[PDB]
Parts: sequence; C-alpha cells; structure tokens
Amino acid sequence: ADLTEYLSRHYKAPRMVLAAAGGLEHRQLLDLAQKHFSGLSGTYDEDAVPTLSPCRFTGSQICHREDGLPLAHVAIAVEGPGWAHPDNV
Amino acid sequence: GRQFGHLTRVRHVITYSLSPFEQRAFPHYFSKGIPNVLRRTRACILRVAPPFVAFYLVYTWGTQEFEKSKRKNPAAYEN
Repeated sequence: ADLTEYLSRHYKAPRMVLAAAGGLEHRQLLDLAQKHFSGLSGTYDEDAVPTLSPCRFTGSQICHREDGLPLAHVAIAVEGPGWAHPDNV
Repeated sequence: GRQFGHLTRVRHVITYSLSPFEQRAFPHYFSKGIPNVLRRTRACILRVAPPFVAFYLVYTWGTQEFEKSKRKNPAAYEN
C-alpha cells in the first residue's frame, strides 16, 4: 500500500518523458508513445500538488571518526545554485 | 611536542557540529544559565564555604579580643 500510493502519486504523465536516441524516426516514436502510453493522466488529480519546497542549506559538519579505516574521505561543499542557473557554466 | 593525527586511537564516534554563523552565541543565556550556576554552587558550597566561615569567625573574635585585651584592660585597679 505504501508503494502503489507513491506510484500513483508520482508516475503521472506530465512528469514522465519518453526519451530515445539512435536509428529511429521521431514520428515512429510518437506513434508508439500514443499507442502504449495513451491513458495515464486521463485523470488530472484534484488536490495532489507535487510541489517541491525549497531546501535549507546548513553550514555544518559531520565527522564519523573511525581509526580502523586506512584512509580518510572528506567532502566539503558550499551551496550551489541549482540546475537552471546560468552560473553553472 | 604532540600533533593532531598522532594523538590517540578512536573507534566509532560521530560528531555533529554547526557553523557559528548559523547559531546563537547566547542560546538561553538566562533561561538555562542561572539554574545551572545555582546547581554548580549548590554542588560545591559544602566543601568551599565551611573553611571560610571558620576563618571568618576567627577573624572577628580575634580582633575583638585584641581591643578588649588592652582598651578593656583598665577595667579595675582599685585602692
């Protein structure tokens, strides 16, 4: 029940993208998509609003000391802008 | 001299911490502060205070008797 409800909650057309690359022709892809995918959002949901709330960043630090490991891993980061910001380049 | 990295051996402990620019320097200064100093004072009155009142008692009685030894001296010298 936990699963199926996450499925129906999230596997909805406006959030799926059929992608392909190679020896195909776009029309053939469209045909297929319309043949095997038609009827996924024949029901646009009432008030299920899958919207991502922004996520707070925290200047913080987690140290898992373990002198039994031979080498240490460290990862330091700063808050980035996100997918769409032109600053990425 | 002894440097970090050559101090000692530590097994399995995680330590979470936070940036100073992200927290308060005086969380609950008074709210949690006072209660605690009461607690630490209480926890130690009995070993610190006693010797001091003892000195205190001996100091006031000591000067007392010093004046009452001479000033009070006469007293009586009757003939």
